[PDB]
Amino acid sequence: VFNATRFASVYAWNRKRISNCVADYSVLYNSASFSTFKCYGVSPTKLN
Amino acid sequence: DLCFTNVYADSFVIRGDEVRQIAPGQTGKIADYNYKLPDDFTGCVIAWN
Repeated sequence: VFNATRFASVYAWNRKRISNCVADYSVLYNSASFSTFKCYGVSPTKLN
Repeated sequence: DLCFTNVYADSFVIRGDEVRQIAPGQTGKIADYNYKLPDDFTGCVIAWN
C-alpha cells in the first residue's frame, strides 16, 4: 500500500482490503517516513 | 495591559519545518521528544529566520 512502486490513478483508484493481520504502527514513529501524517476521525498515536 | 508575576522564556533553535510542531496539543518528533508544550499552555510562541 504505502511502499508500492506506482499507485493507481486518482481518476480510477484501487481500494486495498487489509484484513486478518497485525497492524504495527510503532514503526512509523521509530523510523521517520511520512512527511504529512494526520488523522481526522481518530488520534494518530492511538491507532496502535 | 495585563501583566504577570513570573515570566519564563525558553530560548532555542530548530530546523525550519519544525516550528509548526510547537504548540499545545501538537504531535511529532519535537513535541514528543526534545521539547514539549503543555496542553493547557498559556503563552506566546515566537520564531524568526
